[PDB]
Amino acid sequence: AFEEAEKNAPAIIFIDELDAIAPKREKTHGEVERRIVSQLLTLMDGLKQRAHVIVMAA
Amino acid sequence: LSTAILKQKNRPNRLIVDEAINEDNSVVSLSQPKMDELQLFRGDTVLLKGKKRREAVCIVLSDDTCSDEKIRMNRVVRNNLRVRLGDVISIQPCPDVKYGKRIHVLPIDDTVEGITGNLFEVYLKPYFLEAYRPIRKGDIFLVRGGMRAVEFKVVETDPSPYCIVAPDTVIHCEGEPIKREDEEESLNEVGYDDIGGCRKQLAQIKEMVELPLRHPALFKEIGVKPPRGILLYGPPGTGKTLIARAVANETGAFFFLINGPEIMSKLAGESESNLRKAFEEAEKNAPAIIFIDELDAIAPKREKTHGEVERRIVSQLLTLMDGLKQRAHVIVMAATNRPNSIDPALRRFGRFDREVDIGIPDATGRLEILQIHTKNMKLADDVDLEQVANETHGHVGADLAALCSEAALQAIRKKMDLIDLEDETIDAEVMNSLAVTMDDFRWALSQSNPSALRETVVEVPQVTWEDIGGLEDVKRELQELVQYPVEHPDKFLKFGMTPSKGVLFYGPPGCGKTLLAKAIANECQANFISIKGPELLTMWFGESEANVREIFDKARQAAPCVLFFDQLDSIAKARGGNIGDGGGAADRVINQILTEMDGMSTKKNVFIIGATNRPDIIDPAILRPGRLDQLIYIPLPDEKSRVAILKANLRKSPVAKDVDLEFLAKMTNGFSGADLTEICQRACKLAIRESIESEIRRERERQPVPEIRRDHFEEAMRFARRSVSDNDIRKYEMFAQTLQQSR
Ligand SMILES: Nc1ncnc2c1ncn2[C@@H]1O[C@H](COP(=O)(O)OP(=O)(O)OP(=O)(O)O)[C@@H](O)[C@H]1O
Ligand SMILES: Nc1ncnc2c1ncn2[C@@H]1O[C@H](COP(=O)(O)OP(=O)(O)OP(=O)(O)O)[C@@H](O)[C@H]1O
Ligand SMILES: [Mg+2]
Ligand SMILES: [Mg+2]
Repeated sequence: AFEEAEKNAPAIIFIDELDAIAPKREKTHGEVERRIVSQLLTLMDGLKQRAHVIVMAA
Repeated sequence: LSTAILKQKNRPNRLIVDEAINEDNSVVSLSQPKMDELQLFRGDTVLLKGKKRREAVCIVLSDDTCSDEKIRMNRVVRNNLRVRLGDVISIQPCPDVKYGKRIHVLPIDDTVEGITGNLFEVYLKPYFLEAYRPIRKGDIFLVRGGMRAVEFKVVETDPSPYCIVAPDTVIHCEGEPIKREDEEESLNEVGYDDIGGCRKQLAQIKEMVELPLRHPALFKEIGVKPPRGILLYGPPGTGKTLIARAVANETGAFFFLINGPEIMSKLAGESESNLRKAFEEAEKNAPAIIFIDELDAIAPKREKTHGEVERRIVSQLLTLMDGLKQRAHVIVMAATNRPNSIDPALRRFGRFDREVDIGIPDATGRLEILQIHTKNMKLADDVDLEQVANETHGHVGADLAALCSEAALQAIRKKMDLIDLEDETIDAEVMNSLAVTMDDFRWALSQSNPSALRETVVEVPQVTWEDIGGLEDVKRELQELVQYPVEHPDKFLKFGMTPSKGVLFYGPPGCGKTLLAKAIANECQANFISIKGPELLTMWFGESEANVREIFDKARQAAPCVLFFDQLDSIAKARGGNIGDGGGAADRVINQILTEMDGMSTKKNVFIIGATNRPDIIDPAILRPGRLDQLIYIPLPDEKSRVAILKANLRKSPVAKDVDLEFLAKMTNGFSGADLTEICQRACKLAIRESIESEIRRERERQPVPEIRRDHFEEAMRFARRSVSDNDIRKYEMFAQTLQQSR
C-alpha cells in the first residue's frame, strides 16, 4: 500500500478502522498487533515529504 | 400490521383439508361451484402445495358431497403434503404434465417383509395398469393386496418431478428399501407452525429473511436495501435454534449452517479460510442463508481476546459481513444466548444490524407451545392445557416440552405395574389403555420448575398460611401485594399509580419473617428465589457485582418472581459506616443492587422482599421510594396471636384436651413465636422421655403416653425464657418512630 503510494506523487492512503490495526501497545495481548503498529509507524516515518503522500485515518 | 405476514389471505386456491370418501391416492374431489370458480375441468391434473415445501399431484374431481371451502384428500396425499385435518392448502393447475418415460420406486422396508412374491407384479403393476396416475418425486403411496399392503416411495421420475404413469411407462422396485424411520423423520419435520409464542418474532423474521429472498424487486423499487445481518438473542431454550430449523426447512433459498467452534482447525490459516469457504459457497448458491449458531463462540470482543487466531477470525467475520453487500442475495442469521459477549463492531450498521429478541412467552404463548408439543401425544379428555399454561410462570418452551415429557413418562409409569421391564413384549390392550390425563400433567407441574432457576433452587419446608399463627393483616397484605400487580395491572395504569415492587420485613428475631417467606414460596403462584446474605460476595474483583447482576437477571427471566433477601443487612449495610475498613467491595455491591432495583420496569413482576432483625443498620438508600417501598413491622405477638401460634404449632400433635392453651398465652406475655415453639418442643421431648423410660421399664420387667399432658407443659414452662428483651423492642420502636418522622 505504501510503496505504490510513493510510486505516484499525488497518491493518497485512507485507513478505515484504524483502531483495528493500531491498538494501544499499553493494553494489547498479541505480538503481531504490536509489530503491525510499529511497522505502520516506520512506514509513516519513511516519508520525506518529497513523496507527497497523504494518509487519512478513521 | 406487525404480524400481517403470518396470517394467510383468503384466496381461491386456499381450501380446508377434508376427508375424501372414495378418492384414491392419485385423485382428489372438489365441489362443482368452487370448481367452476377455479376454471378447472374434470380429469385435469392439479398441483397441491403443502407445508415444509412438500407438494403432491392429483386429479381434480367433482363431488356434490364435498364442501365448497373444503378440498377432499385421503390420508396418503395428506402425508405427502405433510398436512393434517383442518389445514389450509393451495391448489393450482399444473401445466404441461407429461407421461413418465421411466419411474423408479423404493418400497418401505417394513412392508416388504413377509411378501414372498414380486412387489411390482403383485402391487405396482396392477396399480399402474392403464392408470394414467400423476406422481411426483419423493411421494409415498400405499398399494393394498397380498398378505400385507405395501408402501412405496417414488425416488426417481422421468420427466422430473411430475409424471403420468402410462401403461408403457416402466415402474421398477429394484434398489434398497427405504427405512420406516427415515419416512417418520421426514414427516416429523420442523416447520413454522411448530413455533409458538413468537408470533411477533416470526413476523420480523419472515419480513427480513423470507420476503427479500422471495421478492427482492419490491425492496429494490421502494428504495431500501434489505437487511443483511439478523441476530437472534434470548435466554436458553427460548427457540432460536428452533426458529433456525424452521427457516431451513421452509425456505427455498440455499441454507448453510455454521456451528461456531467448528470453524477452528489445526492448520495455520484454515479457520478464516473455512469462514471464507462458507461465504463463497453461499454466494455460489444464491439466494442463500448462512446460520451461525453460538455466535459468541467465534465472535468475542477483540479487546478482551488473548488469542491471535480468535482475533483474526473476528476480523475475518467483520470483513465478510462488510463484503456481504457486494454479495447478491446472501443473508446471515446468527443465534446466541450471550448477546453482550458479541464483539460490538459486529452489531453495527451493515453487519448484524437487525436484532430479534426471542423472549420468555406469556400465558397465551405458553398455551400455544403446549398445544404444539401435545399434538402428537394421546391426551385424555379431562386434560386442560389452559390451566397448565397458567401455572408455568417462568417456562420458556423447553421447560414446557420437559413438562409434557414428564407427564407422558408418569402416564407410562402408571402401567409399570401391568408391564414388567424384563418382559419381552406388551399386550396390545395395555397400549390401548395408555393415555396422558390431567393428573399426570398436575404431577409434572408439581415437579416442573424453570430451567433458569436450577442453581438458585433450595429445599423449602412445606409451610402453609395456616402454619403461621396471627399476622392476619400481614398475610392479607402479602397476598394482595403478590396477586394484584400480576393479575390486574390495567387498574393500576388507569389510576396512574405503579404497584409497589419492594417489601422489607423488620422485627424481633423469631417473630415470623422467614416463616412468611416460606409460606410465600409454597403458596403463591410465583417463582421464588431465596438467597442467603453473603452468598453473592466473592474475593475476585468484579465478581460480586456480576453475581448481583446474574441473580437480578434470572429473577427477571422468571417473572412473576419473588426475590427474597434473608438477612438483608449483610447484603445491604450502611455506606460509609465501614468504608475506611476494607477494600470497598461492599459499597460496590450495594451500588449495583440499587442500580438493579432502579432498573426494573413495572411490566416485569419481580417482587423484592427483604428480611432483617436489625433495620437500624440497613442502608437508608434502600428504603427510599421506588425501592423496598413497603416496610412491614413483624411485631412481638400479642395474646390472640399467641393463641394462634400455639394452635398452629400443635395442629398436627396429639394434645390432651385439658391442656389449656389460653392460659399458656396469658402467662407468656413477652414470648415470641420461636419461644412458644420451643415450649411445645420441650413438652414433646419430655413426653418422648417418659415414653422411652416406660418402654425400658417394661423391657426390664419382662426380662403408655398416648399424648402430651398438662404436667409435660408445666415442666416445659419452667425452662421457658423470653428471648427478646424490652430494650430490643424499644430499638424497633425507635426505628419505626424515626421512619414515620422521615415519611
Ligand atoms: N416457541 C417454541 N415453540 C415450540 N417449541 C419450542 C419453543 N421454544 C422452544 N421450544 C422447544 O424447546 C427446545 C428449544 O431448543 P432450541 O435449540 O430451539 O433453543 P435455543 O434458543 O437455541 O437455546 P440455547 O440458547 O440453549 O441454544 C426444543 O426442543 C423446541 O422444540
Ligand atoms: N406466627 C407464627 N406462627 C407459627 N410459628 C411461628 C410464628 N412465628 C414464628 N414461628 C416459629 O418460631 C420460629 C421463628 O423462626 P422464623 O424463621 O419465623 O424467624 P425470623 O422472624 O425470620 O427471625 P430471625 O431474625 O431470627 O431470622 C420458627 O420455628 C417458626 O416456625
Ligand atoms: Mg441453540
Ligand atoms: Mg430468619
